[PDB]
Amino acid sequence: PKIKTVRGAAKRFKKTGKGGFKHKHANLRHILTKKATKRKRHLRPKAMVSKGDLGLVIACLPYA
Amino acid sequence: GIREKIKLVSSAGTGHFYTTTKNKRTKPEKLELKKFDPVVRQHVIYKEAK
Amino acid sequence: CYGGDISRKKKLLQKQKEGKKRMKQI
Amino acid sequence: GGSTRNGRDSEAKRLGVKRFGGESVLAGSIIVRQRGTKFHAGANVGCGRDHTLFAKADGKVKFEVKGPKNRKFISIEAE
Amino acid sequence: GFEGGQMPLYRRLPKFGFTSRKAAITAEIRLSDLAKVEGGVVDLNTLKAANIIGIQIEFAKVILAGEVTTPVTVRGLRVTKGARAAIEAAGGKIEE
RNA sequence: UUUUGUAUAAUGGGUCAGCGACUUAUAUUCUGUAGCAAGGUUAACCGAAUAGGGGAGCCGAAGGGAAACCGAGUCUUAACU
RNA sequence: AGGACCGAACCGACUAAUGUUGAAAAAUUAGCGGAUGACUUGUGGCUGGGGGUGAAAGGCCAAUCAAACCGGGAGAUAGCU
RNA sequence: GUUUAUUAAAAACACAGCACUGUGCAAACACGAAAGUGGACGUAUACGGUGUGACGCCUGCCCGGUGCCGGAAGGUUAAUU
RNA sequence: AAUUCCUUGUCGGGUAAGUUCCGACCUGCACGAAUGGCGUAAUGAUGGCCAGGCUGUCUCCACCCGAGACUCAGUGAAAUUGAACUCGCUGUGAAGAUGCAGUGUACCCGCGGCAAGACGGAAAGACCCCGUGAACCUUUACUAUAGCUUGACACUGAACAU
RNA sequence: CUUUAAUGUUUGAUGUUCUAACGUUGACCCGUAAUCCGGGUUGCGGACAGUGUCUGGUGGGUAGUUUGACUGGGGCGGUCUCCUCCUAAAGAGUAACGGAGGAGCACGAAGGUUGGCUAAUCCUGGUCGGACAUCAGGAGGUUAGUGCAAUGGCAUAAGCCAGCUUGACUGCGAGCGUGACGGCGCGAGCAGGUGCGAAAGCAGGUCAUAGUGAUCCGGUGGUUCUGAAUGGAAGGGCCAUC
Repeated sequence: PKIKTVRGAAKRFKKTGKGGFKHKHANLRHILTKKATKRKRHLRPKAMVSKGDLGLVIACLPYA
Repeated sequence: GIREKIKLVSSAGTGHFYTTTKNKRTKPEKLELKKFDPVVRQHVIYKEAK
Repeated sequence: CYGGDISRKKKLLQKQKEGKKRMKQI
Repeated sequence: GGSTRNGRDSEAKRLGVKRFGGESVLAGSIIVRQRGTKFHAGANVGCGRDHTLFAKADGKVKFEVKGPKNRKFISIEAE
Repeated sequence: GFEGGQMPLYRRLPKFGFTSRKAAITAEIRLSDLAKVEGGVVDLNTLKAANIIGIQIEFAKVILAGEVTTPVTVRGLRVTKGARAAIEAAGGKIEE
């Protein structure tokens, strides 16, 4: 029967206007004080998933 | 190791705070220094531990 | 037996010498 | 024994070089612990905090030689 | 999603979710429609009887998808400025 | 057959005759093909029954944003050059 | 008198020879041990598989026991051949 | 005397004897959801468990560690309130 | 020494000659007092060592009597087997040749024999590592748990007392 | 408040006795030509004991599992991330149980800036005072110094001293560099507002490279974003953070 979405994936990706997926950056959850301010300021904006890893997200979310 | 972590509360009524580190073994004196406050868009004094 | 291991043999030679240190001076 | 262990890359080497396009602000010569193996000279100031160099304007990379006691001084032909 | 014992790509990356619930009941129309609404008066329903929206929906918006020619009375819909001028181009009534 | 490598003294078969190993279902993607084309499509079911009825629905036509919201833009920001 | 004594039937199993696709899936031939007893045996009876029973070797329970046999979960799974 | 039937018969097991320890009887304990039954139609000169293993001469020193046993103060403590 | 690794410990007995044996010393690598110590007449299909007797165990085999083996008649199997027109030496080669190269010898085929080979046949190991394989077993491995106890309330009451 | 006695009272502990719950594998009667069981008479015991729910302790008596890799066969030893030099063959990169050594931080100043400064070591004079304290003089030119291991650095000093200081800022960032990725690294410039200087200009942490932790889970502080009939709340989002 129907393919099931890997629900962990559903909560960590979201398709855009041209079949990308974007994902929130790592290193933005704790131990922040020892990190440089600049780094954190460059981690907030969303970023599109890598070319080499895209096929996995493609294969995990049929109903994306 | 030994060196402690500390809040930096604004004197301004806004809840903004920086974060910092200093020893208890070395200098007892509590910190005083002004820094920019984005919610106020103005430099304001900062202090306090905890 | 011989086996070819190094520490498995020097123990034996150590016993063989350790007895001779007594038996000589006696 | 126990004399193993090792560091990794820390890539430190010239990259933008010679007739490099010198576009905008490329890191021509990225050597770590530098500011000695090469130097500022041309329209670029370079001098990253870790002595990384970079162009400040479009132009050719140069590699010169200047003041007393020789030295290197990377610069940029303007254009 | 497996890839050796290495921690998987849909696990290294932190969650940012939050379903809106409300979003489920806000369909949007396009100008190419409501020439087919028939009867000359658009509503949160009517189109719902024209099956160009769906049944559950409450809120709806017009949006300039382009091309409207015959006059039409927009009514009870929120609408984008471009769509507003667009309906004005039809001479369309725009009441709240 | 498995290996870097086998006449190998590496595994397997005494021989002949039969049987004997990439399927089935539901989904999803791409390619090929045919139908209609800014629209395409019916499912259960009624039925003189491979007809015809049935558009509930699905998919495409606008996206951005966590979200309200906004919308040929939008989010980010006190603000975008 | 006796878990006395030498020794047949009776029970047992120490040595050696054979036998090793045997006559025999444990036996034969020549010796050996117990032989009034913690014996030997016929006939029925009961204890049941993570339990029996055990003068304790992890032995024995239908020629199989560090967990019986038959059926069901059952096309267990098999990064291996 | 008994044991690994089907490679091991012993310097293994058992034993009378000794000791510790449990139990006053609706015993301790064991088989059982429980009923009941064995213990036993017995009662501390009795019955279970453990160690040792005729007889003779003997059975040293240590209670910190571990368990058991005996302790009416105190510290710490769950359910309930 | 059923304990002693070094060990064929040192001394004495026994033998022509004694790594075992019997006796004693203590330097007890690492015996010791109920997971008993030291003695012990009797008892052992028990462990080791000695001696008389006796013998083919032996120097050294020899001859004979029976059943097989052998020839004849009748029945008549088995493990195995890729295919063979199936030689020796020297060398190379997946590295220990009937098969390749070079060389030598060699008419065709049985029967009785002997076992050096065909990495001969029989057990897809009894050994080792591996496998995020199973099994059982142990304990202060982790989490549970039968049972044994702890206290609250319930079945569960009345007077009286400090 | 206070040390607290007392009669009002509240509920609690143990202690004694009482019997009608409850037990009786004490005795007799009957059911009944019966040691089971039940009723009856009666003895003892007694609100104790026992059974239920909840609860602490104990528990290899029983059950389900775990018990790392590299490895010059395995075991034992030994290492497992992070930085520097060699091996590494003049781009980058490049292995071994190959050769040497370090880190799991330190600091609100050792940060910012303005102005100023020049080392070691050696020689001779010189009070206690010498081989080596402080002074002068001369050579000498970085053979010194850097919060720390090792290379590259450093006189415009990044080396040392002082004045004023918080840019160790907030919002973005053309470009690149480096990785399979998760990421990591550089950076002009722009906007806000801040410090030094007269002014140019400098400062988005330490001379540079080590000084570290993904996701989940939660705890705190801000946030009209969401708030299952409406209004709030509960959580959840979001930014900051442990």
